[PDB]
Amino acid sequence: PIVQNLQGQMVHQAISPRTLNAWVKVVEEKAFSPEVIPMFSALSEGATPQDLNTMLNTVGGHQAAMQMLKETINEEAAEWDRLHPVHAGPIAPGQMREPRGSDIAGTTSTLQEQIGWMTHNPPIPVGEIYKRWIILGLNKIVRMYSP
Amino acid sequence: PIVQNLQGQMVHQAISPRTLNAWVKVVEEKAFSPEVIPMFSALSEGATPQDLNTMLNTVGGHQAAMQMLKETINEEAAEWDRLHPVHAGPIAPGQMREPRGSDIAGTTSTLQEQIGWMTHNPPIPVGEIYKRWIILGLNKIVRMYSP
Amino acid sequence: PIVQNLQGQMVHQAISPRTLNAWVKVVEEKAFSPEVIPMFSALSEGATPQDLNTMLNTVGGHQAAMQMLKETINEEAAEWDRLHPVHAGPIAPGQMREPRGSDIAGTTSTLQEQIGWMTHNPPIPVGEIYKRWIILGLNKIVRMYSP
Amino acid sequence: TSILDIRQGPKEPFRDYVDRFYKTLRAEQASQEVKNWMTETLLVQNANPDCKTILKALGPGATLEEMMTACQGV
Amino acid sequence: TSILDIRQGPKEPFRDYVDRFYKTLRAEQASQEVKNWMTETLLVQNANPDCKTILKALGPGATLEEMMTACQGV
Amino acid sequence: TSILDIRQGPKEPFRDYVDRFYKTLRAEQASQEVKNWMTETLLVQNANPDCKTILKALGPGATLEEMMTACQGV
Repeated sequence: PIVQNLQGQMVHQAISPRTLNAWVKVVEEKAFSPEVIPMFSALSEGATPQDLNTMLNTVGGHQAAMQMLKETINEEAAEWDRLHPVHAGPIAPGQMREPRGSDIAGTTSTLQEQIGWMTHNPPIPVGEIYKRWIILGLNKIVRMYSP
Repeated sequence: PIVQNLQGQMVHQAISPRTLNAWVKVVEEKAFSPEVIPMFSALSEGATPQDLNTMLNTVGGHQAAMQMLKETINEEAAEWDRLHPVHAGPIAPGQMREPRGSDIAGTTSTLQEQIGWMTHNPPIPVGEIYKRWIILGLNKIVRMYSP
Repeated sequence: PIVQNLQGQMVHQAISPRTLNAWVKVVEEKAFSPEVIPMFSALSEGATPQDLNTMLNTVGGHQAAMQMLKETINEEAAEWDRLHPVHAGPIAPGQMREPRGSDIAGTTSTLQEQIGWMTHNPPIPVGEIYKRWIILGLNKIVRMYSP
Repeated sequence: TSILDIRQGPKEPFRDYVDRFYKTLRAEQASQEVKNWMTETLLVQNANPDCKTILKALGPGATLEEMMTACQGV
Repeated sequence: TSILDIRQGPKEPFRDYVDRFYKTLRAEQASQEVKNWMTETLLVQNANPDCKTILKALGPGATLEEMMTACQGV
Repeated sequence: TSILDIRQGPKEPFRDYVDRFYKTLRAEQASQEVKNWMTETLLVQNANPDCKTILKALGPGATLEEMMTACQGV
């Protein structure tokens, strides 16, 4: 995640193993139950896309759901690209590039790039955009997996 | 929560997973028992409204009680708005806006706004106002759930 | 691993026992399952070659696989040496030596040497080169150990 | 399971039923106004005859502690 | 176990089969286009006659929630 | 359960009863003066005849260690 250091700057720090394991354990115990979404939200505080793929990729089991989510993440990403067209002409030397759906999904962007966008002024909340897609896709799952 | 840093300022820091899990475990084990209220109170030390909705939203089970509480939180919030009318004329550029029942419930306010009110001079204790509503609503529950 | 200190420099710190044990436990529980690879990747964040041999050497069981991996690590290392020839003439006093496959595997290099390469400017990502060999060799294993 | 399929048993305490209701209501994502409509309507409708009778005597304006204490002996 | 060896039982819910499919598909490393081909093809082909019948009625263009809700009673 | 419903069994040690009393008293929220009234009154009143007899002999002014040691053999 990207956290604020004592000095008063935003720097990246790694997520903790008993945080990781707590994510694992939630999924083990409460599967598709709604409490998973606030839980997720708390444990995703200050998290990167990269950390969010890590959390999704580290799941075991419920592979039908994991595939449905993936496909929702790509749909929501396809929709990001649709709604926000690429911008006019070449990229400025003085500036950094606008993200695509795949940069938001973490796929085409690097960590330093993910830190550029979030730490820069104005900052862009690429975590929160992926977060809604995850929560939206979580609703899809919850609604389906209701019996 | 909003905690004091080493430098001597009040900054926000996230709540810990084994704190989260300790909140979960209390509820699992002691359900509606009175020891839940001091316990809550300790674990809510320096907590935001946002963190308090997180704690309430992460409950599983006892949904009749969770609904009774919600409805108590809104009643107490409706009462906040009643007792404290909005203030005269437009909001000053030099100042920040007075809270409503829904800002206290965390709903209409953002985190940075919740940090503005609490960290600013004079500070306003929007946690402690929600805390009484929670404790009051906890009494309602305890009294009902006595057999 | 090599981590950033508060002062703002990259220094080595040792890996933690409950990190070690978490590595052990993953292997115990999920053996050759694919979730092992993201898991590995997270727990290998900022890790040295030396720490990576430590992790491989501390395995118990699955010795056919452990040998297949070793032999993949040496093949990938032999390939490093092939693709990158040694450089022209004697090593400069002002400079430090280029790595070989065995320095990447951690074998011929010392820790201080592993810290020289990574911390120096430009830095060389000898972890990430070994990491791909490990992941590649993990694919070999996963594909074989599919039934 | 759908919210319409939530009903109170002939021997089931209301209490155990109300818990089931706000759990399933917890998996409905509809506007609050619709969920208010569901609350006043469906809960009583699928309540058992003995308690249903009881709840009709509370009239309208009733709140959950009073409903929950009202159908306790049933 | 190979992806061709993944098949639906005569009493096995489709759901439990689809889970097995994207787990084994999860251990295939092929190009995405090939994996798309596998998805539309092999899944239905090794599906049981009763559900297979059902899936033929969905036509093409169908998505996983609709397939998964379509073969639920089977 | 209501505080009036708290009573001592015919074979139940007083001690186990006094624990039940201040647990239920712990769920009463009344003024201290009322809760003092409940203490001196209801506790003895719902105490069993054998201990009740014992407690009558302690007279007034008695404190909990002396009541608790007084009804120990009963």
